[PDB]
Amino acid sequence: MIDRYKHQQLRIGLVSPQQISAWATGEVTKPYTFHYKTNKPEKDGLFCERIFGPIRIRRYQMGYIKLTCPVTHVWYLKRLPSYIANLLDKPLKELEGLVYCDFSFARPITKKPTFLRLRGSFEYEIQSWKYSIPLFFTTQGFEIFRNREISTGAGAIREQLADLDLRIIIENSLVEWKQLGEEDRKIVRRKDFLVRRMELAKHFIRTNIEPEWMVLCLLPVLPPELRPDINELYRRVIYRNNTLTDLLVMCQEKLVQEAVDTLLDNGIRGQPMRDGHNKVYKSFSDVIEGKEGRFRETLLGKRVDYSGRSVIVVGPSLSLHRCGLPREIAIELFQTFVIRGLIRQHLASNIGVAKSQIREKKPIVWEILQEVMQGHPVLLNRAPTLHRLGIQSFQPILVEGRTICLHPLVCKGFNADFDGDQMAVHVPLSLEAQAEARLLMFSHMNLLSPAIGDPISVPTQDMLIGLYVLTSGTRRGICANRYNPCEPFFCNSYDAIGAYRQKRINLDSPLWLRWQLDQRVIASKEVPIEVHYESFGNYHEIYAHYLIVRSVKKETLYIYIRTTVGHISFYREIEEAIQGFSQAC
Amino acid sequence: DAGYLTRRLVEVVQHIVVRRTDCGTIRGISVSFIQTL
Amino acid sequence: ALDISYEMEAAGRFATTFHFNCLLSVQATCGIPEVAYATFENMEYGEDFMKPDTETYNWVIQAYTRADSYDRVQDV
DNA sequence: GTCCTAGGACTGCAATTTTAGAGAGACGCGA
DNA sequence: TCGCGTCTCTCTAAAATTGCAGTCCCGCGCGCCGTAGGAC
RNA sequence: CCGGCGCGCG
Ligand SMILES: [Mg+2]
Repeated sequence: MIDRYKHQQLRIGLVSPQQISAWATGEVTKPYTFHYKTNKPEKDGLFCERIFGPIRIRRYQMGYIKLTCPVTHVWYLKRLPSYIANLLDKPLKELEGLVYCDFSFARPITKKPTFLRLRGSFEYEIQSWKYSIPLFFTTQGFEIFRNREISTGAGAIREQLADLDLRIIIENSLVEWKQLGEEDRKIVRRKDFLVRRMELAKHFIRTNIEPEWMVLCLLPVLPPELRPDINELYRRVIYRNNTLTDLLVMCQEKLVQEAVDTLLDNGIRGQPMRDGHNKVYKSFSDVIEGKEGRFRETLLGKRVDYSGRSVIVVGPSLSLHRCGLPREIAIELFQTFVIRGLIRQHLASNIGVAKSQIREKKPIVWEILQEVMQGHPVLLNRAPTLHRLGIQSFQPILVEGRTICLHPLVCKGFNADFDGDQMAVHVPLSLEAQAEARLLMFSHMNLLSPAIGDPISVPTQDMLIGLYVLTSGTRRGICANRYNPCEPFFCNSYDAIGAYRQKRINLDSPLWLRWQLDQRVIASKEVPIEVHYESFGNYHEIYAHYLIVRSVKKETLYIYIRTTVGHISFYREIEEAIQGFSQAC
Repeated sequence: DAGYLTRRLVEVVQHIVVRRTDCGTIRGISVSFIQTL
Repeated sequence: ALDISYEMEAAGRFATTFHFNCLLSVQATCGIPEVAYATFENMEYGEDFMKPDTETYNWVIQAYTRADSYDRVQDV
């Protein structure tokens, strides 16, 4: 056997600004959402028709926001451990101060020559750098070479990431790790940082990801039909970015960065920024994560069509493979099949006429519904599905009322009782689903529980009491006779049950039954109480529950079983069930 | 608590499916009760 | 070749190490080690006549060492 | 009246917050 | 004329708390209340 | 056809 190979994959990856532009190409420039008067999409706004599409494509077409200054991605700076800090090999405090405070970084780039002895992150502004150097070097040329020795904000971070030599990083980390090893709490943590840094730098070499994509130059904009809260955060980015380009000052640069962080991930900077109602905003991370997020609520579980619900009532006359469906639920679930049945036999001119006929509850609609429900299974399901037997397949039949009729023997698997429980019904539409439901999910091939293998559809409660009373034998000993004793004989079980029907004997009155089969009565392994041996050869062996007549002359052997009508009835019920099933096939 | 426990229990082994007739292993756990065997 | 092998197995003649090696000779140059590894997994946990030989191991190793991206030293 | 209008509970874990261990440059006293 | 514990920091190895991050059954039904603020 | 609050059923 050669396996039917299927090679399908999906891969996430950090995106590039060029790919963001390719997504948009289409830039959102104005923070206006909708017209206050005409209720029309404002041009170049968050809902622009030119950018996103005419008012299907509005669910998929993306836009972008051209940020004047680069802003770091909050996931890769503020989340612990910081990826940017590890790759740049600097403490998180100094990086956060460079991004959030008025700090300037000395020597941000290396692949271009410099002429200054400025190293580290000088918190205070350099007094000479304020006037002396710019006034001697004028303005145009100074600004031309400005962003090569001193810079600040996320731009410095992006410059540091862009010119990083990953192979040099790996080699330096390895040599430092060896030095540390050749020499005890953070003597190990520094090693663990070193191991984490080379593994982080190694992954960038083999992939197409660039470490500078960790700082955003463009901001993709969600399609409008997916945001008919998120819109408010998008306006702020445009609100503070468009202010920044008007200036072209450091404070507004930080405001744009905070707007993006709040849009991307709130509740990560300690105090999460709230709205005017003192309520925390919801970011993309919030809507994709959590139990109520996209992954665990929209993708792992879905609401479906062709489904119904009603209260469960017991039907003891149902078969093990059948269920009762309310007429309204059935006509709703099988509506398309009823329409096809109406049109097929020329009783409906078109689909609209058939739907109108169904809406009027015509008496011929129910004939077609009954016809099309034959052979089409349904799936029942109780609410707390704890194992796979919590959903099973049955053959629906039309029952009067508004309740779902359920077999009593399948309640244990559903963990259902008839005190207010409800169930959902589903209709398999395609032929493959119908075959799956018929051949895998019906109750008659699911008699055993998968946990350990015990039967699941075993009689319980009322049936158990009935069987116990039926098979509870005779009163014996002092409970049968007032005094120390110092019963009818039936040819066959039918005679005994007939006598019981005519009230000649009780359910637990003792009787002797002629046995014409082998000895197959479960009884204690005991010798006869009494053997009555006759001088003619015949002897009678009297046991606790049967009498056996034997002879030395012949090979005859007669057996009489002392029992009640209840034991006979149980045995006949099982025997007749087997014989009837055999004959019917 | 059981609902949280069940979700973590199913999650850790959700990918386990009978995919081969015989892996070809020779190792065998040694046993020296009836319902287990 | 894959279509003919599928048809041959449908006709009642199961694939052996020879046919699997023939198939692997082309998968090893596709640049995706997972195809060759899927074929190798099919061979390794199958019947006696499908078991890998030196040529099969060579094909899978060549597929892994000449991969387009990611590291494969652990796999090799 | 209003029309635009801008504070559990448990676990995990890196991050301080020391505690400590050694330790040395300049030294006031001293041999 | 230097030599001696040593004054005054001094810089980092090694635990010791400590402040977040993460999570904490499933499936149904019904009702109410939002959408605010200010110079006219 | 959007979310919060309250009350319930299994
Ligand atoms: Mg109940």
